[PDB]
Amino acid sequence: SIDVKYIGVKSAYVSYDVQKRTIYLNITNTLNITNNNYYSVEVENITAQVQFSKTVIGKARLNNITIIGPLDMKQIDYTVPTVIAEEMSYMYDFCTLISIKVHNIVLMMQVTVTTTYFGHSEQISQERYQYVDCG
Amino acid sequence: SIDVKYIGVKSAYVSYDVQKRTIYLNITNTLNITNNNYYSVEVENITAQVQFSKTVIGKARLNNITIIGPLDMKQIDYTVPTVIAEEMSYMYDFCTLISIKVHNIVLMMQVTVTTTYFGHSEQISQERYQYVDCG
Amino acid sequence: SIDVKYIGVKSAYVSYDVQKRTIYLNITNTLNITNNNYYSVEVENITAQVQFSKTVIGKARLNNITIIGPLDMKQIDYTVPTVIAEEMSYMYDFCTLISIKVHNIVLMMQVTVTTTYFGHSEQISQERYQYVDCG
Ligand SMILES: *[C@@H]1O[C@H](CO)[C@@H](O)[C@H](O)[C@H]1NC(C)=O
Ligand SMILES: *[C@@H]1O[C@H](CO)[C@@H](O)[C@H](O)[C@H]1NC(C)=O
Ligand SMILES: *[C@@H]1O[C@H](CO)[C@@H](O)[C@H](O)[C@H]1NC(C)=O
Ligand SMILES: *[C@@H]1O[C@H](CO)[C@@H](O)[C@H](O)[C@H]1NC(C)=O
Ligand SMILES: *[C@@H]1O[C@H](CO)[C@@H](O)[C@H](O)[C@H]1NC(C)=O
Ligand SMILES: *[C@@H]1O[C@H](CO)[C@@H](O)[C@H](O)[C@H]1NC(C)=O
Ligand SMILES: *[C@@H]1O[C@H](CO)[C@@H](O)[C@H](O)[C@H]1NC(C)=O
Ligand SMILES: *[C@@H]1O[C@H](CO)[C@@H](O)[C@H](O)[C@H]1NC(C)=O
Ligand SMILES: *[C@@H]1O[C@H](CO)[C@@H](O)[C@H](O)[C@H]1NC(C)=O
Ligand SMILES: *[C@@H]1O[C@H](CO)[C@@H](O)[C@H](O)[C@H]1NC(C)=O
Ligand SMILES: *[C@@H]1O[C@H](CO)[C@@H](O)[C@H](O)[C@H]1NC(C)=O
Ligand SMILES: *[C@@H]1O[C@H](CO)[C@@H](O)[C@H](O)[C@H]1NC(C)=O
Repeated sequence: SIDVKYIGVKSAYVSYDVQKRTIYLNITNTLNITNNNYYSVEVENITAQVQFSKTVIGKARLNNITIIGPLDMKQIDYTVPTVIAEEMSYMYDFCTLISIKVHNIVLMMQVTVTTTYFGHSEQISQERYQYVDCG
Repeated sequence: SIDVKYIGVKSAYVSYDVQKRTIYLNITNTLNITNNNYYSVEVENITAQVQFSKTVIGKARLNNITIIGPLDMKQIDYTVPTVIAEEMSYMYDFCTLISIKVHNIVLMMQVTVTTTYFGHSEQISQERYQYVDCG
Repeated sequence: SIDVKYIGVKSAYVSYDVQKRTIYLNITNTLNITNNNYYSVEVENITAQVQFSKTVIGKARLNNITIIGPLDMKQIDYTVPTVIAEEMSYMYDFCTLISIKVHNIVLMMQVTVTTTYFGHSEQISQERYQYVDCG
């Protein structure tokens, strides 16, 4: 990465900004920009790149082989009882949430057993979180 | 990475900013920018890159093999009872949350058993957290 | 990394900033910038890079092999009883939370058993935390 920027409201290379109830009288502006950008990014010069994988088995007896990849998500229980008994009452529930395992951004790569990789891996995330807003 | 920037509200290379109720009278501005940027980033020169993996088995007896990858997420219980008994009452629940295992940003890479990698891995995250806002 | 910056509100290379209720009278501005940036970042010159892995087994008897990767997340119980008995009362619950294992940013890399890596690993995180805001 080169340039990652947080800007909440206003991004401006040049901003002549005037707010409300202003007397903008007798202003003379002269502006010159000579902006030059040169990028030479992510260059590879490989004469020879070799990835080699060999598995050899010879007169071998194999038994009881178990191979499990990542994320073995197994034997899990969720129990959220909600038992409400009522009699002659005044209920006022305005902003109440019951959230179970909510996914917002999930990013997973190359989640494997055997991997041979030559190169680049890049992730960028930019949001603004706001879960609950109740007036 | 080169340039990572936090800006909450306003980002400006040049900002002539005037707020409210202002008398902006008799101003003369002369502005010159000569901005030059040169980037030579992430360059690799490899004459020979070799990755080698060999597994050899010879007249071998194998039994009871168990290989488990990462994140063996196993035998877990969640129990959240909510038993409310009522009689002749006034309930006022405004902003109440019941949150269980909420995912917001999950980033995981290359979560494997056997990995051979040559290169770059980059992650950038920029947000603004705000879970609960109740008036 | 080179330049990581915290800016809460306002970031400006040049800021002529005037607030409210101001008499900006008779101002003469002359401004010159000659800004030059040169970057030569993350350069590698390898004539020969070799990664070598060999496993050899010869007439060997193997039994009771258990290999477990990282994050063996096993046999865990959560119990949060909420038993409320009521009779003829006035309840005022404004801003109450019940949060269990909430994920906000989780970043994990290369969480493996066997890894052979040549290169770069970079992470940048910039947020603004605010869990509970209740008026
Ligand atoms: C604005 O400039 C003109 C010419 O320079 C001048 O005649 C005028 O009086 C100026 N305005 C004020 C309010 O002085
Ligand atoms: C930019 O413009 C101004 C306006 O008069 C001038 O004086 C200056 O020489 C210019 N610069 C370039 C690099 O063009
Ligand atoms: C890649 O190409 C040739 C091969 O070695 C090399 O001479 C050249 O300088 C390299 N180019 C860049 C932009 O790095
Ligand atoms: C392992 O082998 C025994 C007998 O050889 C068998 O009963 C058992 O089920 C095997 N394990 C698995 C996980 O299959
Ligand atoms: C603004 O400038 C002009 C010309 O220089 C001048 O005549 C005028 O009086 C100035 N304004 C004030 C308020 O002095
Ligand atoms: C920028 O502009 C000003 C305006 O007069 C000038 O005096 C100066 O020589 C300029 N500089 C360049 C580098 O162009
Ligand atoms: C990569 O390419 C050639 C190969 O060695 C080298 O002479 C050159 O200087 C390198 N280029 C850069 C931009 O590093
Ligand atoms: C290990 O081997 C025994 C007998 O050889 C078998 O009963 C058992 O199930 C094996 N273990 C697993 C995890 O399968
Ligand atoms: C602003 O400048 C002009 C010209 O230099 C001058 O005539 C005027 O009186 C100035 N303003 C004030 C308030 O003195
Ligand atoms: C920048 O601009 C000013 C404006 O007059 C000038 O005097 C100066 O020589 C300039 N410098 C360069 C490096 O252009
Ligand atoms: C990398 O390329 C060649 C190979 O040795 C070397 O002469 C050159 O100076 C290097 N380039 C950089 C930018 O370091
Ligand atoms: C280890 O071996 C014994 C008998 O050889 C078997 O009963 C047991 O289950 C094995 N352990 C595991 C974890 O499988």
